Formats: sequence, structure tokens, C-alpha cells
Amino acid sequence: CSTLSLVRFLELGLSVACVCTKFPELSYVAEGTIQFEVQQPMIARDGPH
Amino acid sequence: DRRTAARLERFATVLRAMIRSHVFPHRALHVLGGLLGHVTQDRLASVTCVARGDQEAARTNDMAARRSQVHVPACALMDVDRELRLGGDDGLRFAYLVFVYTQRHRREALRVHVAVSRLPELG
Repeated sequence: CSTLSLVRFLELGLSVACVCTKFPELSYVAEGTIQFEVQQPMIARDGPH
Repeated sequence: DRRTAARLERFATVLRAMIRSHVFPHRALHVLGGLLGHVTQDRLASVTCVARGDQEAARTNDMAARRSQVHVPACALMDVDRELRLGGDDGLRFAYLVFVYTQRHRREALRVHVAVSRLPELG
């Protein structure tokens, strides 16, 4: 006979490349979004301009 | 500045050409207020002048004389009332910058003045 090599995804090191969360109501949501805000630093020049 | 007297000569020729071509310099020079401050790079400046209100409401970064006044070359300041002999008494008087054209082809010039008086309408 032959066995069946089972494998769980969280054991593999590839998991640390993404966050996985169950969302049991995904079948209902329309196109979802995510909002970023970012604030670029600035350095003080001087002179004429 | 370098080459300055030459530039003054060329500017003279420019204005004398302007009157000859009937595009008068008064249609080429709007007037701003009196300068108070500036920061200069090498041959590049940023002047700052008042535009309304009285001059000494400003604040210059001299630290010897924070406020200022208004200086005009006395050679050009032409008074009017004491000139016209209105018999008036000096109170609050207006201030007018006037240009004087003269037109004779290839022999022409421009005269500048700064006129003060009580007259609201020069005319």
C-alpha cells in the first residue's frame, strides 16, 4: 500500500511572507480597501528661494 | 557691481529709445513700496518692500535701527506749493512720482521728479 504525506501550511517557512486571517463573511463583501497615510520628512534649505 | 557704469549708459540709451518709439516708460515701470530687507546669494537677491500702511510698521533685521524711513534723492525732489506760492500752510500733503518726456528726434531725454503737495489733482 501507500501512505498519504499530509502537510500543514503554517509549518512551512513561506507563512512568514504573509498574514493569514479567516474572514468567514468574505462571500458578501464588495470590493474592500485599505487606507494609508504617510508624511515625508523635509530638510530646511536657505538662501534666496 | 562689475561693469556698472557701462550698464547705466546702456539703460540711458534704452529709455531714450523708449520715448522715441512712443512706448513710454510709464507703461513699463510699476512702482512698489520701499525696500526693507534682503538676503543675497552671489548675484541673486530677494528684496522685500512694503505695499500698504505706513513704513515704520515694519521690522528690519538691522538691529541698529529696527524701523526705517523713506529716503529720496534731494536732487530730484521738486516741491509744488511753496513753488506755486499757494500761500498755504503745510499740513498733510500728498506725494507724486512724475515723469517728464521730451520729444525731438535723435535729440531727446527724460526728466524724473518726486512731487509733494496738497493738490489732489495735478492736471
